Amino acid sequence: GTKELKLKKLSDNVYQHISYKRVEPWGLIGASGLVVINGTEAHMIDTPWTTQGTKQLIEWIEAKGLTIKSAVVTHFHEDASGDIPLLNDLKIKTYATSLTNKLLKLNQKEVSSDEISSNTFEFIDGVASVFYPGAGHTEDNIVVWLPNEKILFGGCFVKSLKNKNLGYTGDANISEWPNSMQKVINRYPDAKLVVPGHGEVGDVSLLKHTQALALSAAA
Ligand SMILES: C[C@@H]1[C@H]([C@H](C(=O)O)[C@@H](C)O)N=C(C(=O)O)[C@H]1S[C@@H]1CN[C@H](C(=O)N(C)C)C1
Ligand SMILES: [Zn+2]
Ligand SMILES: [Zn+2]
Repeated sequence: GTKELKLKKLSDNVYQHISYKRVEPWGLIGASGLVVINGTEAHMIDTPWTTQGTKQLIEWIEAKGLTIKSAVVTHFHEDASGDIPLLNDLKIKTYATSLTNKLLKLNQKEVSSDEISSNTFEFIDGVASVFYPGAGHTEDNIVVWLPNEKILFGGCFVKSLKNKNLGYTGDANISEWPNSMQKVINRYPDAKLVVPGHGEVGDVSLLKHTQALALSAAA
């Protein structure tokens, strides 16, 4: 791929989009979202981190002859909801919870076109399920479950195994994060792949590892 956007196949219908941003002192580092393909229809889980990443993603999807039906953003930060304004211009439906829209509005950013007003939401009929586990990385963070592939998109609610801390905690509830994670652990014992917002894909250990990081940071 390019220095802005890499795509990695996770299964027949599911791609991981990895978008890059310069964050000193690490150089270029990736944010992960998904593309889910349902027949002639494509769906974005999180927007890429840069507007350029997003335009390259739209081109790569539309170059397969797929219509981008919808996008769901997993929290109010730029590495998940950064290109809500572009998608809304292109008349691609954006989905965000009422909590995500509250925090976008509070930070003077455009809200989603469509509001999720439930703790569980069927983002793509029989293909993608949204769950709100409670506060963790942010008040508003959600996870996305792909029942056909047994893929859980954790976003920034979930840390990579290698990560030894929680990253940016300025909007975090470190006290609730372990109880929130226990809900996700209890809901998805069948998860084969967990996608963190940053770093390597893994198994359920990533859930238990994030819970442990959070339990220790309270000390
Ligand atoms: C500041 C970041 C980024 C921010 C965030 O989502 O809080 C984003 C808004 O810039 N996501 C974050 C997080 O805490 O999850 C942080 S860490 C970032 C992603 N992985 C890299 C990392 O921590 N490495 C060890 C390479 C840098
Ligand atoms: Zn974040
Ligand atoms: Zn992040």
